[PDB]
Amino acid sequence: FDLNDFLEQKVLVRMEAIINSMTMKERAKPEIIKGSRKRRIAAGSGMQVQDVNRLLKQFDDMQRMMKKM
RNA sequence: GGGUGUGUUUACCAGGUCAGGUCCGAAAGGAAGCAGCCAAGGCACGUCC
Repeated sequence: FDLNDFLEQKVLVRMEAIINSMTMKERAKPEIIKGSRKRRIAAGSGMQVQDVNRLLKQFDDMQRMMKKM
């Protein structure tokens, strides 16, 4: 379960714009998304890292449930 | 090394465009700009000087 899927599924159109600023590699291996990328992704989707760093948290809570059942 | 062809590769660090999103503006409208793509470069191979 990568970001690509997590995308399928107001505050929504912004949680998407934040993914639309990533690269295919990222949308697959979110881990590699450390500091510098996090940055690029914020400013690209017009956000604050807190936003990007936020979504990643969501993909995680989400990843977990998924990689559980 | 140069021209050119092909395959492969390349998050951002003043190339072009820029979905999406952001910015400024009461508005009309401006502004920067990620991903993509194009371009460019890297690695090879073919070919020409």
